[PDB]
Amino acid sequence: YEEEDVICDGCNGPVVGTRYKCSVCPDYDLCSVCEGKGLHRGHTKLAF
Ligand SMILES: [Zn+2]
Ligand SMILES: [Zn+2]
Repeated sequence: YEEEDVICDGCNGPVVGTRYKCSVCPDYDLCSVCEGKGLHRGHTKLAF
């Protein structure tokens, strides 16, 4: 089967917990840690 997963564009691990997906960049995601460290902070993100 094809497993769908979201990998953080900062630590390159999978996103567990909150997912911070950029609203501007296509297909860019950060985990809660990388988000806290201020990566990609110049773009609005979707925190679901
Ligand atoms: Zn991360
Ligand atoms: Zn972006």
